[PDB]
Amino acid sequence: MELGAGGVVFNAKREVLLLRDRMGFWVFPKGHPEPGESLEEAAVREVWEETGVRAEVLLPLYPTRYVNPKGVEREVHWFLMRGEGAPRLEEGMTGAGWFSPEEARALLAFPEDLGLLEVALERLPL
Ligand SMILES: Nc1ncnc2c1ncn2[C@@H]1O[C@H](COP(=O)(O)OP(=O)(O)OP(=O)(O)OP(=O)(O)OP(=O)(O)O)[C@@H](O)[C@H]1O
Repeated sequence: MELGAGGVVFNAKREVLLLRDRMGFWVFPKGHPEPGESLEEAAVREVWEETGVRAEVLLPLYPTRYVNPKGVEREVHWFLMRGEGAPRLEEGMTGAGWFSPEEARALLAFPEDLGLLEVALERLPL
């Protein structure tokens, strides 16, 4: 099992930050933690690296699990964050943007991420 760390980032308009990967799936930004990094610290870094968005962690969510196309099981730990700014795609990505919850529900590729979105919304401060 390979650990991952990422963020469910919202802006002041309560829109969520989504990214479209190389396989064309809309998901949340996440990546591998470096040795010595807390998962929260790694999530903030991955968000910045993959979307060019500076975010601040509000509170922890919960981990999701799945097996990627290469047969590797992943356990990604998520954090609710707040951020602003236009996104920037890093090499590999096929899309990125801010989305209303309604739009996200219609774009997110996986069930694990839909539930994550709803819980994040329940805990997002007004
Ligand atoms: N809930 C889910 N259910 C079923 N399949 C899911 C899924 N989520 C993603 N996939 C499927 O796995 C792929 C991403 O691989 P990943 O294992 O999450 O890993 P990644 O290989 O892109 O690796 P990261 O941890 O994101 O990589 P880094 O950001 O650290 O970049 P690096 O490897 O260059 O350091 C998606 O393209 C989709 O097909």
